[PDB]
Amino acid sequence: PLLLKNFDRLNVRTNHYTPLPFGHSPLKRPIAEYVKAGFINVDKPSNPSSHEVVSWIKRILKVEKTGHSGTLDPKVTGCLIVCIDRATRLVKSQQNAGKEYVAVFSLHSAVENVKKVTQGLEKLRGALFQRPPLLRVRSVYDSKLLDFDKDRNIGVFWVSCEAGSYIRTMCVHLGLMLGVGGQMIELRRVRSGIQGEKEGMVTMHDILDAQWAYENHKDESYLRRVIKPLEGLLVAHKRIFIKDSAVNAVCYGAKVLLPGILRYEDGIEIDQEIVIVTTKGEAVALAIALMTTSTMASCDHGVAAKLKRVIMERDTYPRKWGLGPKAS
Amino acid sequence: DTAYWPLLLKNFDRLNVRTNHYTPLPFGHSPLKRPIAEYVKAGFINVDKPSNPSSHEVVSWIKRILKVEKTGHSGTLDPKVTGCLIVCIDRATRLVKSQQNAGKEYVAVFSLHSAVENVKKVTQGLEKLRGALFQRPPLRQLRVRSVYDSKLLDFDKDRNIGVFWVSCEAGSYIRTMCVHLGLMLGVGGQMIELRRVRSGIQGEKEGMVTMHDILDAQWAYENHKDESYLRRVIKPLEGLLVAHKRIFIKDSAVNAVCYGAKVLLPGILRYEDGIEIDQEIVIVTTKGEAVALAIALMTTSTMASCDHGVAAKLKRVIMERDTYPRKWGLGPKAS
Amino acid sequence: SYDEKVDHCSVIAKPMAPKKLSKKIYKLIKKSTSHKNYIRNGLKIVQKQLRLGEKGIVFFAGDISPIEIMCHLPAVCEEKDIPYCYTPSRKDIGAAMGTMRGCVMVLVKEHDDYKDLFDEVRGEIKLL
Amino acid sequence: MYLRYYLNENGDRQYTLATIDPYGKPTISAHPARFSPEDKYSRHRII
Amino acid sequence: PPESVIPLGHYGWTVQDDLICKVDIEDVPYFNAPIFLENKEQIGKIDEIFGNLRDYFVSVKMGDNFKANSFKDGQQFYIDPAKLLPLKRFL
Amino acid sequence: ESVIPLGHYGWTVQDDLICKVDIEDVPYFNAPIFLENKEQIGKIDEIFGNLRDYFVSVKMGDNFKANSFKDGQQFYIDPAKLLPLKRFLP
Amino acid sequence: MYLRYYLNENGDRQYTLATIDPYGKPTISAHPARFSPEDKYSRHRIIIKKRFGLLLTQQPE
RNA sequence: CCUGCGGCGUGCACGUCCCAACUGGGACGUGCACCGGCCGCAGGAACAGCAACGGAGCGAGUACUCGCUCACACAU
Repeated sequence: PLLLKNFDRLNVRTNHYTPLPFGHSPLKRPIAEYVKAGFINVDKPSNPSSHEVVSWIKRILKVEKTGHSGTLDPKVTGCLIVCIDRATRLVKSQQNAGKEYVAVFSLHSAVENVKKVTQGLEKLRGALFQRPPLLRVRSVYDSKLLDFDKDRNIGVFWVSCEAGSYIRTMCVHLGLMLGVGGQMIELRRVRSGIQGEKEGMVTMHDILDAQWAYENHKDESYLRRVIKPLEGLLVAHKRIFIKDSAVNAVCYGAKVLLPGILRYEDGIEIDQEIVIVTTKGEAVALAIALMTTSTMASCDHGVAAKLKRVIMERDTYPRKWGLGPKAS
Repeated sequence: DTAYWPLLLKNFDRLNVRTNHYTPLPFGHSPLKRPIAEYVKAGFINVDKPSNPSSHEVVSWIKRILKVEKTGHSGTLDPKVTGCLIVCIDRATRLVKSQQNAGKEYVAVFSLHSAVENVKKVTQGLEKLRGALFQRPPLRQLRVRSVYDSKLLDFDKDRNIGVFWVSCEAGSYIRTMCVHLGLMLGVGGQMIELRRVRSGIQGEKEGMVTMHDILDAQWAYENHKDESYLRRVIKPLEGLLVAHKRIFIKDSAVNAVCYGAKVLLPGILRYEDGIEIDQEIVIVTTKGEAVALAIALMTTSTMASCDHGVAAKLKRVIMERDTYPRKWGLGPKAS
Repeated sequence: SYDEKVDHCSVIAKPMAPKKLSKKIYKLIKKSTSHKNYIRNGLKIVQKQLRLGEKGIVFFAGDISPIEIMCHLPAVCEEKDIPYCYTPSRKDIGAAMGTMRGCVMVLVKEHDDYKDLFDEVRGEIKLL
Repeated sequence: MYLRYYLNENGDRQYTLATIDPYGKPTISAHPARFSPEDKYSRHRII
Repeated sequence: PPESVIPLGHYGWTVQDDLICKVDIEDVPYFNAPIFLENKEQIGKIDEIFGNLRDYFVSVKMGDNFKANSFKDGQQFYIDPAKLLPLKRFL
Repeated sequence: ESVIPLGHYGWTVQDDLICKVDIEDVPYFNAPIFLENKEQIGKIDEIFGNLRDYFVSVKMGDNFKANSFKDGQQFYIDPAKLLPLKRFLP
Repeated sequence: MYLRYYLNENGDRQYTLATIDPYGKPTISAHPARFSPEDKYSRHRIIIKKRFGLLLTQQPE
């Protein structure tokens, strides 16, 4: 569940560890720490901007800090990840997340067949030049003309694109290529990273109702449905499980060292962003791998990974470094 | 469970473990996760040879397409013969010689001048040409080459034309085999077509790609700056050494081996059981990179029961020099 | 029959003509054969004419293998705005071109003799 | 508005501009309701 | 005014009051960069650069007594050699 | 000068006279063959077959016909135009 | 050309001279397409190949 | 002593024409490939070290710098 799924499928380096009574499961945290270590998959309304739709959430939830992982235009709806407090540490890591939009385009003139539009979308694929709207290279992985109305000359196409892509510029370029011109009259982000419309999307009314139910009834069911743990944003990251005695060292800036790895996952390459996970499923930190999986299966000591961004707070687990077999 | 790990890490857990103590270095990449420049420079292509051109033309065309300094090939297919053709790219070119002795499976079409009694006659004639046969090059130092198996896959009597599949040793000329089969049947015969169906451990199902595939992959990498096509086309050179016994070496001994140092016992992490003296083995890093090809001078039992002595003697250094830092001479005994 | 014959074709055999359109195409090729320079037959000639800039309707054979010999030409026709469509078999194209030998694909130009049919077929394809 | 949708057997969004889906049922709009912070109808909506 | 000129590329098609030119030189032109003829005759200014990183197009907004039907197939267009960047820079 | 027994007649594939070999030495290319009476009947055209049990096809002159020889006909070859078998062995 | 083949259940090539396989489908030519080094149809080949899900990048493994 | 590197008129493809398949023929132009031993250069002469003195968490300025705090951790 979240980050222990298929843990037996991972390579086991050792089972022997001394469990500690500290820490909480990612999904069983108290209500005061669930919100601080959570993110919301907001269905952005049409008019308000993203920084004002995030200020609304901050004011609503009475949280000290709140961020988001991609700016949606004032007139653009779709997925919006709002990280709450302790989750904001992940915002930077979320900038490169692949996006998926569904755009509506109106053409100034008419085309002979839907095949013309399909071919035009076909040639607007791969790495493409984009200029921010009123020169960079950004990749369109896929596209698909979902619908087209000739009388209205307005069509719907779903596009998989890289973070930072301007769908306004892409629609303008689709107009230019087809010899008739065109521009975008509507946009809606349908997936943001590993999160989409099916993956627990909540309206702003839903957040308001949850916070209200919490205040006037002390019921945390709705708020837990609305807010998800940050571990759900790193499910696509490769994992390196460390023992309960090594978590705090990582939390203080120590590099991940081989003697403390309880389990590691196949497919770890040097200079690869990984997630340090405790034995309960919490996310200790994001690290950069300095050893391939084979180099870890074949060594007894060293630095398995260096830190990139510590997620867990200090003193969550007790200080237990310096009490090893040697202690010399 | 390392039975599914790529290339030279297969059954890595089943290998005998000499030691677990060393300091890995951050230099190098996994064979499959290399940069594109190094991936191309240390790669090979299993090419469905087009019918018309010669093997040297195919190699030069690949050179021009991929813009690589050097490229070579193991077995030469006549101009009109299609099939498997392993082409090395700039650093697997050192493994061209080791691929020259690889086994070869062909499928050949033959025509007999005059009709034969029945199909069983052709079957017996083929069953008479399976051994250390006698072969003279076509249009002259008569050689002896082996034909392990052979089978008459099809025979159309109306046209007197048959198709047979032959497994044979490198250098064998199947045109000579067809003329000899014609002589054997009592009517004479010749070869019409030929198609190499396997070159070593590489065959038709083992990721064979066409020249159009290479050209398209190059275009996708040079226009869309995409690498997946070129990575499906080119494969790491370690795929050519998957049948070799493996000796894993510490990262402190890699540069020494590149400079010419013999593979010494104090720097061996793991080895594959069954290594005999004067056997071709592959010295590999813990990342899966084949540092070199060596000739063993120690048995598996000797390698388990010894503390010093030269484990292997260099035959071909594959890894580029200065890829790893110089760490020879800082140990206790070395000083 | 026809459904089986269309079944044998390759997966890239699209757009495909139905049976009635197939008879219409065979009629068009047979009528166009009377004019030497107004019908182009073979892979090389068709490709060269497309390169130069010649126009018309291009008729492919969907039962070909390997597909890499012609898979690119549909895109060239698309690029130059030349209608094209596959047909069930190459033997049928040969039989329609007055040559028992098959032709992988063919290119039909416009002539005043058979303009109506040649533009009915064009319209029929454009509605597919 | 312009973007509408319906759902298939797997509950996946199929985007169309048509007011009637292939199965005859009306298509649901793809955009959420407009939000106003000064909304005092939480209890009524919950009820 | 143009001390020197080099061939920017060839002609593409027309989209309303714009002239798409298919760029052959790898160098990526500047924004608002005047496009000249063979005889150093500016004909328009750059508006949009679009397409992939090695086969791309550029639209020009003919302004001074220039129109789209004026030009014809196979025509070539020039640009000031000082108004370019290397393709690598953007990439 | 002298001759030694090469083997016995097998079949004839057109002009080519196929001779089975009973000796353990492999002859040369175009090496002349001669009958009992040291009469030249042709030159070696092809060498084929398994390493030990093998055959040689010989091209004859207008001086002879392949069918001219009956089953069991024995052939003679020069002992000075043979190679050691150990040479061609690995 | 002469050589042709059909694919069995296991996925292996079964070589034959016949035009029609035992299953009634045509037999695929054994030989690859001819190659011209000056081939300017790579783009035109990837659009169609991708369009029909046959490109190598689209296959599994 | 070891290693690495170098030397010791046919076909193919393309373009254009004549004729009589996913073709074989010709002519005219382009490119592309071919018809074990010795020597020279360079690198190293290698028994394979290194179980922490540069990381983390905050605030400010223009990926870098400037300050504070925490530890400087091989995980029994």
